[PDB]
Amino acid sequence: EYELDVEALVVILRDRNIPRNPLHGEVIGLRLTEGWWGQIERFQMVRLILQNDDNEPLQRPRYEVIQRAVNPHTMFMISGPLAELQLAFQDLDLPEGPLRFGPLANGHYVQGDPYSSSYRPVTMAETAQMTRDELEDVLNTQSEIEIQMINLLELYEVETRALRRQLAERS
Amino acid sequence: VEEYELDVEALVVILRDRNIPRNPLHGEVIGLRLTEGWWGQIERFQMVRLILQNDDNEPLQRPRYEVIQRAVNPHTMFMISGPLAELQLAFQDLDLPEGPLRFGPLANGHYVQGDPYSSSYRPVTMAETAQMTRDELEDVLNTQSEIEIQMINLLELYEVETRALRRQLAERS
Amino acid sequence: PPMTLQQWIIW
Amino acid sequence: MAPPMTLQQWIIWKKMN
Repeated sequence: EYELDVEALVVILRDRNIPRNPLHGEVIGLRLTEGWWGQIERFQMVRLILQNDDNEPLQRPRYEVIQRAVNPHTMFMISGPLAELQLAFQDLDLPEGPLRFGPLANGHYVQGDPYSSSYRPVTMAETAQMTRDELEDVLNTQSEIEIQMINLLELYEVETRALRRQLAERS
Repeated sequence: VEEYELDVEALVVILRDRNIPRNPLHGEVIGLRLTEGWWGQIERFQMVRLILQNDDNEPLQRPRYEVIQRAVNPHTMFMISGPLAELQLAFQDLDLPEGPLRFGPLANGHYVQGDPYSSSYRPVTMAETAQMTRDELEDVLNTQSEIEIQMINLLELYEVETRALRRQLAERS
Repeated sequence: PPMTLQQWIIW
Repeated sequence: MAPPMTLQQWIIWKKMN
């Protein structure tokens, strides 16, 4: 659980023209377009905490980190650079392991999907911050992603061969 | 120094079965292509040096081989292909090398379109990762990430290739 | 009673 | 020192003793 600046979050929402009004205990997905790790999209799932357990307002609001993969299609999503989102979400950083891949934390690479097109692997800056279990989970996920990528490259090579053939005989 | 036992007679059987006419020397480096093993039915690479005789060149009663931490280059080296269980008869207790070295031609992460060994390349399995240390994992991940960059570039190139090809096919109907 | 961001800000 | 050995040379040697 870390500090949450409500005022800055409101500004962040309005700048994106989002008419949404998030609640207390609201689960929000974040698409970090860039950060210290370079300029490649990463994900993090947070929860807003405005009050206590008895619903009395906290004069110092918080947000907690939920350890789950962000699903951009079924979840409320804010996108933007880390620096900008840190104005609201204080000390915000990448989540543990493959979770940082978001919709690809489970290693599901889909042809035609923009989130699969935007996916980039871990940098050596990221790995220096990871534990062994963390590093294994990332490597397992990247392996699954690669398997899909290799199958997709064979399919491409087969279709390209077939289309050049069809073009040759119809030209 | 990592040294294990070598069955010379088994190695002769293996070379002859693969129609390799020449016999390797003491201190010669052998590049091995492991076509399958415990990891899976995916191809892996290991490098070995033969030890047939001692320091005075007196023949060893029990010959050995040593594992060399270097990536195999199948283009320039003496090569033996086969399943692990067949090569374990000659090279006793043969296993995978440390880190990305197992990828052989792609231990350096140099992925190329049209390269046979790039096409044969497969990433590590869950059995492999369970056995690795932190440094191994970080090394493998570094290499596989560079291979991914290359693969992503080829995917976007194939998407443009396919698209422009379908366009020229459509205008000709 | 769950609050919104505006419901907290006017407080 | 003797020269480096081939595989067969070793096998032939082992067949001696």
